[PDB]
Amino acid sequence: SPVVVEREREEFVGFFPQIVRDLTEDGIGHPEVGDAVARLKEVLQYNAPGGKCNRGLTVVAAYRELSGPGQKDAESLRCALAVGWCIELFQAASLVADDIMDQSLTRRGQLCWYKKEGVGLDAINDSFLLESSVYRVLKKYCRQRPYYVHLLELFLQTAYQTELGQMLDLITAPVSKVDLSHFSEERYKAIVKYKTAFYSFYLPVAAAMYMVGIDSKEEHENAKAILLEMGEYFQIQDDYLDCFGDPALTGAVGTDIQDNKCSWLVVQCLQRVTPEQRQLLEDNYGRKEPEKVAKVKELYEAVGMRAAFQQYEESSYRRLQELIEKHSNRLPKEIFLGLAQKIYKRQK
Amino acid sequence: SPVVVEREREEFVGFFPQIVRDLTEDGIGHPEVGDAVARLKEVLQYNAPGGKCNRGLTVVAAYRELSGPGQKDAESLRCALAVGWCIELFQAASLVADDIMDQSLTRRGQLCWYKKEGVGLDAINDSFLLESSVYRVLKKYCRQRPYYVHLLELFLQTAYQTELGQMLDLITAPVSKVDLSHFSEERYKAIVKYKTAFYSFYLPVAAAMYMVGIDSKEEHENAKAILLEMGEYFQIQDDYLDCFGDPALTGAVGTDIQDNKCSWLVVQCLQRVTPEQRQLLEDNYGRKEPEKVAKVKELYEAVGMRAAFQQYEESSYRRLQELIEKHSNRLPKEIFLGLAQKIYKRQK
Repeated sequence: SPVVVEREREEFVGFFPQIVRDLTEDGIGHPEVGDAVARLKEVLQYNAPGGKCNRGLTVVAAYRELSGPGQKDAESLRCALAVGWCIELFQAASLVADDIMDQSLTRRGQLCWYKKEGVGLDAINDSFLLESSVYRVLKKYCRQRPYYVHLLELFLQTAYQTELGQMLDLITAPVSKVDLSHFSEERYKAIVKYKTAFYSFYLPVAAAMYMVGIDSKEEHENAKAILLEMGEYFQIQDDYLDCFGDPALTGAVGTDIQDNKCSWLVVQCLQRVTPEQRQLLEDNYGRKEPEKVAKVKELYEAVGMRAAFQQYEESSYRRLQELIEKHSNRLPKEIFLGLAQKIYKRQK
Repeated sequence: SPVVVEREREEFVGFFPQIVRDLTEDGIGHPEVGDAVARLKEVLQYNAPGGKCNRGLTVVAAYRELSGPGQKDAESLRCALAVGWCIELFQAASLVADDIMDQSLTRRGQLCWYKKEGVGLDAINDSFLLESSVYRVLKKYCRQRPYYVHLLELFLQTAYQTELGQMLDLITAPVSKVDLSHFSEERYKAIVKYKTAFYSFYLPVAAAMYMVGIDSKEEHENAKAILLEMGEYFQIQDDYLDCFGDPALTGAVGTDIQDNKCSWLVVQCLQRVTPEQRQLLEDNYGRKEPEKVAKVKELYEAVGMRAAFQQYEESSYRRLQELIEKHSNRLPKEIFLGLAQKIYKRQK
């Protein structure tokens, strides 16, 4: 529901300064480090805010579907928000780093933090601080709570998992050289499982689970199961909406495949190929040549990926509705649905 | 004692593969991420090992001075080592990053990991993984131990503190522009308090304190007090031994002040100056010009820093022997001494 979804939406956003005061307020006037904490504010404000928040929001919603009448005090509700901005600072720490290693230019419609003159390679250390900001906020909100260690272990573990998916990516599709040898489906599914799925789906729900006390191992596994198919499919749909999409498109409906970006479409091409066609690609693909690009998509339409998407889309839903069944024994399905109802949109 | 000091020394080093198997063994054959964990091994082996180990060693020694007959099982002893290699992986995560932001060339007599062809800016993510390796090892060795959360909180907090000292540094002495305006004593003392003191002295001892159960807040403060003067003085002596030293010098007795490096010597010059002399510097200092450099040190000798070092040296010892008193009420002085007996060497 708009009315509700929005309300939650706005309560989240409106909480940012708070996290901001948290992180810096007392640091701001320190006779020693005050200068540092002062640039920290800037980094925080430049980078953290401004995305969609779906990720952090997912926590709040989840706790709301999980908590009982008992646990809806205002305090509890603030931790949910706090714990929410945590995934939000986590992701920002990512993006910053990631922009340097991709030598990107823009993000969130801003110029990449590293590109800001005077900054540069210092952003290397800023993503580090953004990272520890995450643990500062938990110590501040969750320190005396039965689930503190779990959250700490939760965040840390996913940090690792995602860094490997990042690592995988970085090896597979090196941003200064084409080579489509390494573009396998297992590898794509694997780049996707670790670089975003874990922190984008599982993490948010897993945090609300432990916060209501569901620490059952095999309950984190029922969760991990459904959620990870969601996340995979989510990646895939982005990839699709990336080139074959437009109508109402989530702001910037621009692109990239000039940056030899290993995507499901690409992988799906390589399977419906001919050595010749492969060569069509092999050469061109990963190019910032207007004409070349166009041809590349001729290729995709040439092979009809437009169809395959709808083919895949039509399966993911199904598998989901089951996986819910196989996995929503103990936890409220409303969660997975809600989550799902805003993922599956489809756009062709 | 050589016999003992060495023994501990060698027990530490000989434990590395172990940490190494820990971190990767099961990652090595994963159908999904195996490739990643495999490069992780390389990163670990390239970077972690090979320094002096004083830092990690300090833990082992400390626990040995702290534990009672009860806690000297072999298991306990392994955690001390494990917990030791942790500061060692912590520092490596640092150095890697730091080499990129200084655009350094060499380290530990190896070529900087980022400089290795094929690597590059990917090292950005490798220092991240080196970082999470630290928390992997604690979860593995300390997870079911009364002091687990403290250690986790300990490491995380210092990670932050040091990142600010790094941040301070990066702003003060920007590696592509001279400006000696920002070279204050309070700032140097502050760059030193956060970028190394905390993780190089306090962290090791603080980890052995909590491991024997000394979690008393004001006992971490008695510790923090003495140790931080040690660390400061340690920095200062390096700075000194940097230019005015040689005889037996800890391997490479080369240099840097070509990289406009904010050091105690420099700061100490600016105080014994003349606007003219300041100009001698202002221009030259931070140069990779054979002749220029020489002149710079004329300046330091010109002003006689050779004397001031010995002046300062002669105070640090004193203040120490007191600070021990003011602070070694509850904890064994042997610790601070031992620590100290291998710091104060002096070299002129």
